[PDB]
Amino acid sequence: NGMRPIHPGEILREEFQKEMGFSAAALARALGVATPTVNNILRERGGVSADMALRLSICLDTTPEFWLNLQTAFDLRTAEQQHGDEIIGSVQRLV
Amino acid sequence: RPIHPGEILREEFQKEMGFSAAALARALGVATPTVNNILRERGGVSADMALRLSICLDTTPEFWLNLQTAFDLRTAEQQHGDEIIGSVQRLV
Amino acid sequence: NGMRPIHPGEILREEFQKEMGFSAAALARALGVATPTVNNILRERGGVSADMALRLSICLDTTPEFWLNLQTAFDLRTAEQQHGDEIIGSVQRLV
Amino acid sequence: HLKNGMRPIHPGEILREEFQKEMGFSAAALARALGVATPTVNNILRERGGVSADMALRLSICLDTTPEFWLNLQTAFDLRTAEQQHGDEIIGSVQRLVA
DNA sequence: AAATTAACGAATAACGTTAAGCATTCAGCT
DNA sequence: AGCTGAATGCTTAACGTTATTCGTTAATTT
Repeated sequence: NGMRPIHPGEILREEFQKEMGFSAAALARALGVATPTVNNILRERGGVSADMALRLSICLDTTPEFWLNLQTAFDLRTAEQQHGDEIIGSVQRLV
Repeated sequence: RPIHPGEILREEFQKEMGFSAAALARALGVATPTVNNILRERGGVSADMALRLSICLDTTPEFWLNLQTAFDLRTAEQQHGDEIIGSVQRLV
Repeated sequence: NGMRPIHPGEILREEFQKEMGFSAAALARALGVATPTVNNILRERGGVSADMALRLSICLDTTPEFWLNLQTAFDLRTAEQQHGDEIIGSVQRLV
Repeated sequence: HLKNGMRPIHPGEILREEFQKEMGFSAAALARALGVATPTVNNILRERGGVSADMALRLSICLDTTPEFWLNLQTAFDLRTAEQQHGDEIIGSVQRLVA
């Protein structure tokens, strides 16, 4: 707690895309998917699919869990920041 | 080879500790059908649930989500995996 | 500058959905379109189509220009406030 | 408060007449005046294309008019365009709501 | 004797592919 | 000695179709 809710397209576009110049359209067919599908993640609108993470790992010689792990961590502190306070009151802890 | 959402719940928490989904429902602040859907194991794991789930079970929310994403991954691995390797061309 | 930009779905969900109770799914089939198409306007992601505005006028017994006029006014002070400063510098006035 | 509609008019029609041919020169100088490339511009005089929202802000500047001017006739175009075009299909498929 | 788990059904909101709309860089005129 | 109409790429819009989440009835289970 106390840091930003970082999205996947942030660790994509400003990390990989900047080191080697990637074009969303060319990247799409490189991934075997339609352009908007790709560009919707670059638009930070998300999200990363599980089949998506699997294909990404192929291109980038990483593990598919890599692209998925930071993705889920986003939502957590997205919703934690959005409605997170509200769920705590309704839920009562168990032994 | 994969691990399901409800397999690590029903076989760990629901059976070896407490009572059934009805009481668990209002304890999690959601309706009953939402809960047993995971016990019925056909999917339905919320991201929002994990935040709620960590609370009852004194665990981290990250715990329940880590196996969740790993689920989709391993299921689809044999499922769409063959199609994925061929269609996707490697990058530098 | 001088006012905040206002989206169509704002003058929709508030003035209309709240005054007479609307439901995005039912409004969808009432408008002859798929639900997300409708709810994407309520989500204020945008945006109002020209064929759409014509459809709305039928349901709401208003003119189609009503829904379109506020649409164009939005983009105007969206872009005016976003990149608008950059536009003024690059454009040179004519007689 | 009734349809259906009649003949539309595009922005590039209201461009070449009243603005482009009268008192003025064409797309080469006009491009650089608007900060955009030539093809973007003549596409409207040729009427193949739409009127941008970003352009309307730029046109108001050159022609000492409001940006709303150019955008108002733009939507009226699409509305009137689609009015006879998809109009038959739209009236039938859409059923009026409580009002 | 009596809740309750499993099943229908609608809501919204994802993801996705498809199709259209937009500004640079080579070719054909004026 | 030019500059407008084509041809191609990018992105972003709009849309439809297809999946996950709560009410409510029905069947179950001491």
